[PDB]
Amino acid sequence: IIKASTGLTGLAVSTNPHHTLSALYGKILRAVSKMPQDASYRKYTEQLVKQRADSVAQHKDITALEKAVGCGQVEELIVQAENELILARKMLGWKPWEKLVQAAPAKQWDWPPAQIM
Amino acid sequence: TDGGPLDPKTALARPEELEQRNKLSGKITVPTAVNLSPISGVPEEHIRERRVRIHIPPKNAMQSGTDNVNTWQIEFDNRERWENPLMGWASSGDPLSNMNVQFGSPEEAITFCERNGWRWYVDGAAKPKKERVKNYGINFAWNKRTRVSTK
Amino acid sequence: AVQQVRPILSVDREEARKRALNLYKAWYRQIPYIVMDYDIPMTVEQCRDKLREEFVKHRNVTDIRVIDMLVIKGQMELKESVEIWKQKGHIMRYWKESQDPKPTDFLSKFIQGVN
Amino acid sequence: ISGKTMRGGPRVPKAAPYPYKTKKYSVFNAIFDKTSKRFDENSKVICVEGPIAAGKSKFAKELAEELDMEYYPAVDLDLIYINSYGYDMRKLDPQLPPSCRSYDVRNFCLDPSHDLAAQFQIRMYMLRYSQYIDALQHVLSTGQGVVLERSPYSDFVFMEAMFRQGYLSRGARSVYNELRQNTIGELLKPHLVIYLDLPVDAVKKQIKARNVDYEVQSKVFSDAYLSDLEQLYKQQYLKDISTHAELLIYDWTAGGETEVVVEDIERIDFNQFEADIHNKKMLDWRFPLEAEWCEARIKYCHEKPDLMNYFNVPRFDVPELVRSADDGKVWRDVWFNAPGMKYRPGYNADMGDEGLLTKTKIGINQGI
Ligand SMILES: Nc1nc2c(ncn2[C@H]2C[C@H](O)[C@@H](COP(=O)(O)OP(=O)(O)OP(=O)(O)O)O2)c(=O)[nH]1
Repeated sequence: IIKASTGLTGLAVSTNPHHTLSALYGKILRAVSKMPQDASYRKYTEQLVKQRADSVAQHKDITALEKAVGCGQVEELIVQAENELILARKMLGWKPWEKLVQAAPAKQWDWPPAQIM
Repeated sequence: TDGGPLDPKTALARPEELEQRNKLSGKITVPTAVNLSPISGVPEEHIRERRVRIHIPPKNAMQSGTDNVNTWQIEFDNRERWENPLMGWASSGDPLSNMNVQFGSPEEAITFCERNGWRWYVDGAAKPKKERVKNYGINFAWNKRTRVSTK
Repeated sequence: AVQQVRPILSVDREEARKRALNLYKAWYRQIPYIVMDYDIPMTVEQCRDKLREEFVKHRNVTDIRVIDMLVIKGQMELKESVEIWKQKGHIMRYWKESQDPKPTDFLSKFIQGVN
Repeated sequence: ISGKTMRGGPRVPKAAPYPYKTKKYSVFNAIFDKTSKRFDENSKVICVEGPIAAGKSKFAKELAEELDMEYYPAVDLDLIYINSYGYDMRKLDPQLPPSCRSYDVRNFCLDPSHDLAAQFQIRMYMLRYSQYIDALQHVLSTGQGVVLERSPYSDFVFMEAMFRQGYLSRGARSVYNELRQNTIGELLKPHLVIYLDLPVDAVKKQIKARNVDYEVQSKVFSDAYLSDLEQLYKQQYLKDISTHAELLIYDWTAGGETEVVVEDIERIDFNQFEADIHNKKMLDWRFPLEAEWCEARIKYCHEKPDLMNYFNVPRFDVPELVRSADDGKVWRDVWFNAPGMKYRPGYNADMGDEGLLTKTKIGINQGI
């Protein structure tokens, strides 16, 4: 029981998608555990990856996992988890949870711009 | 931090490269008066010869609307136009004669002209509003010269 | 006054001066390969004199961001001259070989035309 | 390189492993047995790396256990001071001349400014060479990859660290550079390298995590020396290897866990370097024909005395690496008359070997 092709070039089929997804989800938890608790991105990522990890651990079949997650095929789930792992590695250094780095200049976001007011 | 794989172009870089990236990520102190004439690509003759007028545009006297008055604008000095000898059109060698640039306040246009290095001048300031009283009872008055003879 | 902005490739004036001198060195090396390849009627010494005049008319600027923008644009023209990326009609544009010169005295400007 | 968990169990070989320690592989043996019938995704050379104290042995053993690879620890000088019979030759130093005495790692730590320490560094490179072919005999002949605690490529940084600290002269540096230019070009660069990045102070803290006496009462483990190794590694060696091997740098200030290090390996696509035949990544390990695979296996199995005899270069201008002729004869008549090395290690009657009257077998790639 294996998929013949994904119908989508550049991504071959995965031999063990469940362990790859679980390892990427554990690495996302390890990257997000260094974030401060007051940051909303940590809570949102923890809720997402906990729901996805429960979906992976609850379902042993591949197409049942793809239906239960509902996002897409499981190789694209691996791609999404890798992208969110790269994001969770980067946002520790980008430091998003603080205040505004630059205040709003005067008449910067006014449309139409030529008025006296 | 994270216990994953480190970035190889930051760990293996020399200390001079780490100092070079951190200095460009900072903020330098510059004067706010910046001349950008060699950057804008304008020829130098138009820089030293043209005069720029900052003005509020004139209201059309045949029309009561003032929506087109509500902005300031930059316009350039009118050079020579001529008639081409073939067919009779209005040829012009002035590339900047057709450009009106809209602005909100004369201070913004003055700072823009100081940025681009133009020789600027303001034709007139903002028009003050005079309080004029208008009501219908003045038209029909007793021992007054303002009694209207129409209607 | 005072303003805190992001820099372009240099923090102070000394690095921008070093980049301008690097432009002068690279343009000096690129001129004899420009002359022998582009089929232009300009001697190598005339090309170096024109390069000197192009630097002289930009000696007057003082702001480091303006200087570094000029360095970036000069590096773009250098990269468009190392690879050929151009024709002989655009190389001679620095000399302005087709424009007849105009007089500067007020009497000749009065006689010729209102400009 | 798939681990133990994604494979579903222990690794199965693609073919029968060749007895490379017992049967000699030569040109006439290359017809019946072919090299590339055993190779798979797990048949890659992984070299773990790092500073003086970084927990390389336990992490490399766990990486060998999880990836189903052969573990090769870092070579020390107990491989030649203790022979095959267990007799340590460090007890022969009263009879030996002082220029021919035993000099090991603790002798470097107690006496850094000694002359033979330079010899010791050269000796260590030979020992690393003596395992690297033993690495490349294992990958090519059996088809199972190896993990190396340190590499022969990773040993010139130690030479330059002794040189900048003043423990070596210009002559010993020139000699070791000449042996490196003579010898390193015959080796194949490893597939993957793992560098355990650590600060200069924390390694010193890890020295206090080891509590061995000769590394805490010594002088070499200072602030400038470990910074010299860190600078040498991260500015020359890893940048030279990353044009061939997929470099993985981890921070190991904490204890760490080997499972995430395993799980970063399967995210690497090793087939993206096979699109270009002139790619610098995996250049030494690609072979277009089966005969080139057998050519490399013949070079690394039947020509290990060739690569060990490439070290025979003459350098006599240095006075640290030249043994005196009277001291050489005294060293020969003490060292080769010692128990355990009077003869070849198979045929020694003084250590209880029996049946010597009918025995005519010798070891393949064996030091005489
Ligand atoms: N002089 C000299 N000493 C060396 C060389 N290579 C290793 N050592 C010495 C320095 C230290 O005393 C000791 C540390 O060995 P390693 O750095 O290979 O790691 P170690 O044996 O501590 O294993 P570990 O990383 O803790 O698992 O070995 C070398 O090329 N020259």
